[PDB]
Amino acid sequence: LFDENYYAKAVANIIGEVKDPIMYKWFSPDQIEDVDLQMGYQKTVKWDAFLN
Amino acid sequence: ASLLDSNFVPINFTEFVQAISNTYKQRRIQFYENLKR
Amino acid sequence: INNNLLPFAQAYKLASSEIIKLINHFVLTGTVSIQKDGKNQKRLLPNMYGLLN
Amino acid sequence: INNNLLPFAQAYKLASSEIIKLINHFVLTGTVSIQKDGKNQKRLLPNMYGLLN
Amino acid sequence: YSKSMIENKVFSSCFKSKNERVDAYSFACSSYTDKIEEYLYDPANSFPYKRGVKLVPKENSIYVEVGADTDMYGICVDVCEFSCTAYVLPITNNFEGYLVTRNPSIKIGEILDINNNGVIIKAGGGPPTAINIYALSDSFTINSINLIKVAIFGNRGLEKT
Amino acid sequence: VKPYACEKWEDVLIQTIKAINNREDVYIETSNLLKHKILIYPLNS
Amino acid sequence: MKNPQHDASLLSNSNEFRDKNVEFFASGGTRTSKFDKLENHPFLGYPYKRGVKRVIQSHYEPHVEAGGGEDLYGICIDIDEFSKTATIVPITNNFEGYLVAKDSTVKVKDKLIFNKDGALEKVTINATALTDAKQISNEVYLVKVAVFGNK
Amino acid sequence: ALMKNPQQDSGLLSNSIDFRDQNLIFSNSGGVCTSSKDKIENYPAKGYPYKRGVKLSFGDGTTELEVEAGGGDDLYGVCSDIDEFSGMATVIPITNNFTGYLTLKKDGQNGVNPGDKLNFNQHGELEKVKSVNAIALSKAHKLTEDLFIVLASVFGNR
Amino acid sequence: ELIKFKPSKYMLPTPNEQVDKDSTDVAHSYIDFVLGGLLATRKTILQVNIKQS
Amino acid sequence: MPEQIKEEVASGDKDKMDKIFEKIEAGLSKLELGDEFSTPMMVIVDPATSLKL
Repeated sequence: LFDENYYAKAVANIIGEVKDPIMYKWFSPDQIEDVDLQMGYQKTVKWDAFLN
Repeated sequence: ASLLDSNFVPINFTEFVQAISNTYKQRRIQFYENLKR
Repeated sequence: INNNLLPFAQAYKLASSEIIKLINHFVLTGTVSIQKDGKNQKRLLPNMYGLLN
Repeated sequence: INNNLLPFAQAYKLASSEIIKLINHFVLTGTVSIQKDGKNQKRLLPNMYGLLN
Repeated sequence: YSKSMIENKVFSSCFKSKNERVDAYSFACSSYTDKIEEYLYDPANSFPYKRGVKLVPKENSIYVEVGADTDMYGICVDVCEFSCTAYVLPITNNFEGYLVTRNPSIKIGEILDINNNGVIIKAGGGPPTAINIYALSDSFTINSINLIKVAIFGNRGLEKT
Repeated sequence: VKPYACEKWEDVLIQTIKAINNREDVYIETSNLLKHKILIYPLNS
Repeated sequence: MKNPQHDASLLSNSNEFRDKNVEFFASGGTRTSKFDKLENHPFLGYPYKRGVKRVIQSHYEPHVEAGGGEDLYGICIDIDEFSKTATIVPITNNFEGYLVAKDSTVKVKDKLIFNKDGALEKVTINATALTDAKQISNEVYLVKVAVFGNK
Repeated sequence: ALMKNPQQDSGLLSNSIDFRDQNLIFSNSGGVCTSSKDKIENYPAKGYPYKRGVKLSFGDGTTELEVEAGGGDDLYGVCSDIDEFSGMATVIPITNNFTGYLTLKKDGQNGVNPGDKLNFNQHGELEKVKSVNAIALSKAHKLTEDLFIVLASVFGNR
Repeated sequence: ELIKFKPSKYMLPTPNEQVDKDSTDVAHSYIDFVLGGLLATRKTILQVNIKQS
Repeated sequence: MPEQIKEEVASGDKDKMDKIFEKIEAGLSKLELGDEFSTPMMVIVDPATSLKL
């Protein structure tokens, strides 16, 4: 792919020069978790237990 | 599959995008490792 | 989701967490109750005391 | 014989034959019942139909 | 109404007093060797969940409908709305759990009676009670439906006042 | 955390406990299981 | 007590297999089914082998104590002194066994009611006596009954 | 009649081709819809209390108690099966709900309809209506000129 | 346990495969990104606004 | 984010740090953390707020 896509090769070469986002300072490492989606909606289910 | 690995060679644009996402995740992990408060 | 039924592993994990919370409450206080008012306490045997009682 | 007790294999075979007869009747007619009159039908879910109904 | 009842924009906020939910597990104390039966219920007449029900033999099947203590067959403990099926604990078995009441102010230890709607009320209403029902806790409102913890153990020999 | 009546009641309490425990460590914890109760005890086995 | 623990100096001769089950320490029932419901409850006093009623009120959970009549809740068939608990068969479950009788007037074919002290007395009806009242010790009378509910 | 199984033999082979209305025989012991958590007892049998309400009957004292057909204020349970060789009757206590085919009194059997309240007579037969909660779930089915069976559900005492 | 960020793994900028080309020396490229994914429990964020008028 | 603790400082008290801190204390009291209160906290402010602080 790199032999054919000069733009992809340049993106891969210069991808490291972009600075990290500053929003990471506003969250703990455990608070962030990636998901696999581009556009749409996703449902999250939270389970709990109680004593009767 | 990460762009930070010099040995990695993508085959198609889908693999390139996956490598970009993995590189971003690794960079976030490194930033959180190096962060001091 | 409709029937509130879970796999055995998740159900056991949640139940164990709740029981650990109850054990911590008993250790700190010395009483066993599931109400916010602290009533309907389970009567306990003698020589069974917490830090507060 | 006096108590109408059978080996598990024979009992299972007879029960399976009866159940397959009921399944064939349901597939053909769209209703489930054990009466010749066709009454006392079991209520089924929507979008569950046979070739006759 | 229903039991499960919906997408949320945000999640809802100790272990104490977390059982006050309409869809909570009905049996406060369960036991194997408890007999549970399945019946059909009317999907447009009355929702039998957590209510006292009676057997109505219809021309197509035996249904369960909310009923009074005089002609009560048991207590409906759960419902499967997909199949519109009600699960009933017969009155011959003991019960200790949360049931639907219409009086928002009931104290602990009071004698209770089931009315025509399969609803817990105070036994002082006037109808002669025929079942042993006692309030194990104060009635609480979920915002609105009123619930109360009750213990039901068999029929009463002579109807009270 | 209210000012002592630039010193805090927590600081005064810590100093008082250090006066009696031979100036060892003093740990402060908050628990939602307690209501208008204060528990003080050593960590000696 | 159900099991009065006292040390002895000589062994007691126990070889006869008859008239050995009618005793105060014999807990449970003569005939029991696997599908019988048993509930453990905190108790006050000593309601062992007696009709138990549920008393509801620092607030504590409801307990059980010796009683009967319109307040009858169950029958106590076993007791644990260390945990201060009692095993109870609810009134909705039939029971067959030896229970405490008020006096020796109870005989076979007698309908019996649980009194305010949890003892069975002749005449709603609660039990049918199967044997005559037998004096285990002093004024303690045990009668075999088959509980069926309340009339 | 007096036997759960047909006393006489048969000269024909069953077709076994249909599946509808084949449970009306008198030999259909037990309940139509039974739970695994049902308490079942056994007792010595006095007479033939099969498919009838059973009450306790005692003797002088030399022999153990037994069960006989009956009802009313002395009703103890419902008999669902009988082992003839051992003379034993299977009893479901009145504290345990039962649903099945029971003998119906041959007096006004046509008036019995689903939803009609029933009660046990002095001979253990169900009759249209006191102290026992029993509800008919079907109509009377005639097996003999004097034998009628009805599907009923008994769920305790009133 | 109270606030969780669950962004799409394509949230950060990503080049697009399509490139606009013509007979001149100027080309065009596209960058894609994804927004959304913040989740929080009720009554856990304090937002204070100081009105200026 | 909806269903959170919103506090508003009036325009007359736009420069009153005492009033701003009173509103902050009210919001902190209205905060609900439950059993997860033992956690680090994060505060984000604007340059004017920092200058006042």
